Amino acid sequence: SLVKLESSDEKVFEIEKEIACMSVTIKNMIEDIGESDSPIPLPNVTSTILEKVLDYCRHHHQHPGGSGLDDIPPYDRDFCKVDQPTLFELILAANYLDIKPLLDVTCKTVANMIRG
Amino acid sequence: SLVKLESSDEKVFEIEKEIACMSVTIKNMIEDIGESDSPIPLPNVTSTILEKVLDYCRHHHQHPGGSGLDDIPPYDRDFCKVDQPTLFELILAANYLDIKPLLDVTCKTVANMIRG
Repeated sequence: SLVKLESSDEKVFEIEKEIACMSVTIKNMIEDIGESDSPIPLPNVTSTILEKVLDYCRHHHQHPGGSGLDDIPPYDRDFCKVDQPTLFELILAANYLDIKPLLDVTCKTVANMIRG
Repeated sequence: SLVKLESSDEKVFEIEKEIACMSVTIKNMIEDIGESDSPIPLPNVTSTILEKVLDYCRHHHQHPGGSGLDDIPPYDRDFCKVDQPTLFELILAANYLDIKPLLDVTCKTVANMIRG
């Protein structure tokens, strides 16, 4: 079922429990509380950012990837098309949830822009 | 004893073994290899960056902190005084070594500048 993850902006982001397990932080919370359909608020990540965090996690789970070597998918490129403050917010949320794929891709995005 | 950590720029950064344990990546390497005084090169983080990564880790170990709420220490502020490409390099090295204090502080540095 969908675990209900309210943001700091109180927006309920219902996403599959199996997806929320990729986030080390959310996973560990579910483990300490036990298997609960109880909504887990995240008082750090806002609605606009948690939207893209969990939507990337939808992409990553339903389509095994979230990354590309010489194969740049349309979604994943348009995902990285955010303003520089908003980009740092994606870094904050990815470190807060300790999502290794999201954190690495977002840190590589800025790395490609400054080296390219 | 001091574990000898060569950078990508081949510079030997000898730092206490007990400090290198805060880095999840370096710690796990020491565990797989076993307790060895053998020098561990890091072919990702350069000399200038690994200098500050391990020197922050010196500060963090010898002085329990590396962070401040309303108490901003001189070192920790001058540590964050780096150029924007160099700042992204600190993010890369902190994610590469999976050092939670360093990664969080450096991600908070940019967060304070864009919101302030």
